[PDB]
Amino acid sequence: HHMSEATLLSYTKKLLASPPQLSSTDLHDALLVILSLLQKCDTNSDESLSIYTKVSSFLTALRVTKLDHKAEYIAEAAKAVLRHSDLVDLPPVILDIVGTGGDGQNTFNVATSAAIVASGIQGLKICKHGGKDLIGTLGCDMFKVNSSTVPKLWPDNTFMFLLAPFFHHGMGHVSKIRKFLGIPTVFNVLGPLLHPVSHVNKRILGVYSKELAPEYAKAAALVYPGSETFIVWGHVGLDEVSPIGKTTVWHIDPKLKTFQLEPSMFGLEEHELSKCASYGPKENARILKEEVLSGKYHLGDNNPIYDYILMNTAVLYCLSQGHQNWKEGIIKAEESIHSGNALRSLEHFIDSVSSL
Amino acid sequence: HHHMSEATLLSYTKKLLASPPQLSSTDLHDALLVILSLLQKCDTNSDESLSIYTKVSSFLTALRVTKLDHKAEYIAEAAKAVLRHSDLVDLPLVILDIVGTGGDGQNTFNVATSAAIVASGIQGLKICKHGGDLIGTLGCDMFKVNSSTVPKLWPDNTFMFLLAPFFHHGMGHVSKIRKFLGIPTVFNVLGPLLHPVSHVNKRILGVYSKELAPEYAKAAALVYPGSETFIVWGHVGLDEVSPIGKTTVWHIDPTSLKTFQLEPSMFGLEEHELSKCASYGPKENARILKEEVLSGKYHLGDNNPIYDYILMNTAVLYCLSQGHQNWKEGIIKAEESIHSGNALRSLEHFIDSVSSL
Ligand SMILES: [Mg+2]
Ligand SMILES: [Mg+2]
Repeated sequence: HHMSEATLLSYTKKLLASPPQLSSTDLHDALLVILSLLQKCDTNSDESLSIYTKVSSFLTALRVTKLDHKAEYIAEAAKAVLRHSDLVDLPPVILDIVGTGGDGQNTFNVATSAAIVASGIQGLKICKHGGKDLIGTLGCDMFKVNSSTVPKLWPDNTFMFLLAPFFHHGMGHVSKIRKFLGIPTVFNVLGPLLHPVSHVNKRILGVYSKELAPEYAKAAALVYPGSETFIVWGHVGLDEVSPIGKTTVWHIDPKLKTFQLEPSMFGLEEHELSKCASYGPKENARILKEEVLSGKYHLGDNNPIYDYILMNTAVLYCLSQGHQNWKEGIIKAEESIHSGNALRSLEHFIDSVSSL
Repeated sequence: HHHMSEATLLSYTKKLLASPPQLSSTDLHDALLVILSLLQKCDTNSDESLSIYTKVSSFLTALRVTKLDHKAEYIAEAAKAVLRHSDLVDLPLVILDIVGTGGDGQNTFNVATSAAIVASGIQGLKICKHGGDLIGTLGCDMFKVNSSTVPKLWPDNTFMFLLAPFFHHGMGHVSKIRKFLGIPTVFNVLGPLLHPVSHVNKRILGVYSKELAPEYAKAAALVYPGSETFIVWGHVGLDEVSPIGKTTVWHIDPTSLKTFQLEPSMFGLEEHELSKCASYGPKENARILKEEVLSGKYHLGDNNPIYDYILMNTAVLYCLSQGHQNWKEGIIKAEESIHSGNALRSLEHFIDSVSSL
């Protein structure tokens, strides 16, 4: 039996060596062992204490060596977790927007909001992956969107949402030990790299750390070799295009290119993070539906959430078209809202899911 | 909210994740007090118990990877935190110990306990050996030797053995998670620093590595400020004075960092491979020590490997005790302790004292 505490311990001892002897493929194998062992831990037995002790030890040693912030290790970790996932089988620019989280900022769900707005723009198709429940609260049974139903939804939907917990069963096995650990681990950066639809060909991936971002760009290129990718880090410490101060962008186009964004480049005022707060999924959904997708606010209203969504939508648009015309992105975003195209795109998805 | 909490322990782990780590030696002391409180209060099969083991594992593993737990001030603060959960011996106002850290991966004969017994038969020496099973198997219950009974045994014993688990309740609390971890942690180097009798004057402290030795010398001076101390490392990779090749000694002389080299030829002994000085198990080791050594069956010049191994380590204890490096005189004194019957008598007197408890 290779999938044992003994095997995991041999991987941890490699991390304790000077210098460490754990390869990127060793981390892949270690994570398969960890996902096998954690499935046996259904009680607070002494066997569970022993397994949690060894899994804690391995993930903490990885973090201290910082190998879990190296592109090749991140890619191998994503690959291991995906062995426990449902993958979508499918027979045009298709985009995702998602962040790592871990910035501790409590900001509005701009990822799902901007994904919906971008999906109203002619020639854009959005397959947004993420979540822990914004769309969930708009009378949509998100459990119905799964490996068997995505192919059926695909052809007639400009917008789709895939709820990560329904695909990534491996991420479910580590949920309790991650909470107990209280420290970041390799698991904190895997979410964006686990998209179960291979047809996505461009994405924005937010990251919590300036230090992590360039290795994360390289990881994204390894996990998503087809994809043109923006990695984004807000200088205030934000896994998003920030509504306040500057954002750095690392650009992968299949060279690591870099540029910088600030709200003035979009013709927007700055808004403190306090003004772009999250209210949790139910109220975030209501704001999005009743204040934003309804057309109640416009460019020039200086409404913080509306502006935050418009800006991130503009970046998605410019990414989709291969240019940096940020103000044209704002125009297309504003049009998607005020034409009714954004709302009709979301309603088509919600209807399509209800019909299943 | 409370200081003794998972939240406090997590704050210390996060300090170890910083570049460079921000955990001070006094932080490690406090972290160990937290760990020992969390583990003492553990509710069996609770969700809290599983979270606690997760956070304690995390902290001790992060510490080991940073290697802060092998710096003198950290080792000493860690020993001092553990001792806050120990029973120290209170006695009324030359006494030696001999012990190794272990972790040399060498399953060699228990020369520390053996040499402690032979040295105890030398007139003018008193041995208070602390550690640990060999002494268990000789017909005295070591569980009877505790902080309350050492004062009773003290006055009329030339030899005592103190079994660490009956003093160090804090070491007891981490025993299970140490087994589950399966990796070395700070705990693996604390044993020699936890002697509960402050009256010990001098000691040999073996260490498993050359790298640890100089930091361990500084830690031992902090933990045992009164004590003249030999830190010893056998070049073959041994926390003992090696019966093959050279041993380095780091000499803590608080009257006066001096280091010197030992080899068996300096004692008038042939070298013996570690394979001829193996541990045959605690029952069988007790029989060898009692029937081959303390009986006087073997002599100096017979080149019996385990006998010579014991005789050399005894001679180092003796020279340490007297403030000289006349290693061959230490051998003469060790030889006489055996062949007079003094060594055996010292042992049997301690066994009889413990039995009477
Ligand atoms: Mg975010
Ligand atoms: Mg040893």
